[PDB]
Amino acid sequence: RTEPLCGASPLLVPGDPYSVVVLLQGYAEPEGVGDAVRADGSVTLVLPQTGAEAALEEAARGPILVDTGGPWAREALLGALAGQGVAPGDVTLVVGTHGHSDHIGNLGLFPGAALLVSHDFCLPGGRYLPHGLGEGQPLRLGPGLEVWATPGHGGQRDVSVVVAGTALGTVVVAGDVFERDGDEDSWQALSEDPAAQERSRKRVLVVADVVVPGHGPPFRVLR
Amino acid sequence: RTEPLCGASPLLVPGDPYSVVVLLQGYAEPEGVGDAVRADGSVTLVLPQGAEAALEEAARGPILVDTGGPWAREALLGALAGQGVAPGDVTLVVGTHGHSDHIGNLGLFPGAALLVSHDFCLPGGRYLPHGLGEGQPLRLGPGLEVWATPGHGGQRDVSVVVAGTALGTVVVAGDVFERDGDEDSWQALSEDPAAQERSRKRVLVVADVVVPGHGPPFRVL
Ligand SMILES: [Fe+3]
Ligand SMILES: [Fe+3]
Ligand SMILES: [Fe+3]
Ligand SMILES: [Fe+3]
Repeated sequence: RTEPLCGASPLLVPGDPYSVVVLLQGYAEPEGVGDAVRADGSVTLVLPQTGAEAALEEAARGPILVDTGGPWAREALLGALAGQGVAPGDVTLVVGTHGHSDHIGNLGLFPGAALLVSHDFCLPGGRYLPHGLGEGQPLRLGPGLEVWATPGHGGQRDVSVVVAGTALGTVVVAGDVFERDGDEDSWQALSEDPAAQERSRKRVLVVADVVVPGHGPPFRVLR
Repeated sequence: RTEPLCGASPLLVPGDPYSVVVLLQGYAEPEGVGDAVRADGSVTLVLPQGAEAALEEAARGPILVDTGGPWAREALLGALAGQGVAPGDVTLVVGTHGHSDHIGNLGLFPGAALLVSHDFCLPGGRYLPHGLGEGQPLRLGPGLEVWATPGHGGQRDVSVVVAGTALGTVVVAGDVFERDGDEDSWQALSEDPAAQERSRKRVLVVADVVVPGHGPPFRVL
């Protein structure tokens, strides 16, 4: 069973060593007539408490942003960050779950951050460092903090961020692996590779107590 | 065969009704030791002299094809200004695929329509559906088309084809071509080598000039 996670906005999930704050909740709204959709992706902040393998671990010692929204969301992102006491210049790592325009629209706000966009990792300045991310080999960012390969939606190189040890248990920031709570009958049409995405969805639901989907509010996973 | 395209920088290909200017030439440089690579994507400006209608309207002003990584912001702004273009003047941004060194500065152009891979949205994030496919290009204008060129980034990569320039047909190919002479290097970087080879052949049939993702433009002879 799953229930949308209600509570004070922005949704803050305290934890140790990492807290998670959903800065902007995603949406995807159809229109009264025609087939257009107004949408934007969720943006999540992972906050540490108060070759490529080592660089990732170092870049994760500061604020980590998971997705950035579309370009139109720039002022709202800046405001949300400020609300958490974080200047754009303070962000040390940006993770882009996949390369769609409503998820990676504001990378340029963070020229001082390391960037992990899908499976490509670079230091600030565009020095790309190879690594071995795969479905059987997650990337360790820190204690109880990992990047998973969760292919399917955007293609074979989508990633998710898994945050263990919060007050609500394990939070998975899943990109569009999940569209929203109750997307059981809608996600397949949006998917590049439904078979892969199904494997990824099942994998996430084994570990997650909370899922932050790409286009809706976070939800709890019950057992 | 192919040959590097020589001339004055920035590389300007005049034409009618569209001119093409390579604002920033991409590169991907290995290091003296270890396996790291410093890279950035080519950025091209196409200048005029439901979704189908929106696309034609958005292509009536300056069109940017890719944007470079986030570290390239000031260089991109400078190059645009050198062409008399303010960022606010750009009416359409085309992202060939979603890698960080191609779509790193989308946020500079909030007033532009965006076509990143197969997703088209008006400014503000209103996404409009369309029928782009390998057998169904999107028409932007006279002799200006977006092609579906899958392979490198995945199944939804796109390329911009500009007919009628002084040098003939210019294809802005994203990473469909890494660089002139990439014959034995592109495969390792490809998410679907079968699709990418299909796309490379398609492009080479029509192109007189290719702007690849990580090198200078080259002529096709
Ligand atoms: Fe999305
Ligand atoms: Fe998506
Ligand atoms: Fe590239
Ligand atoms: Fe690429």
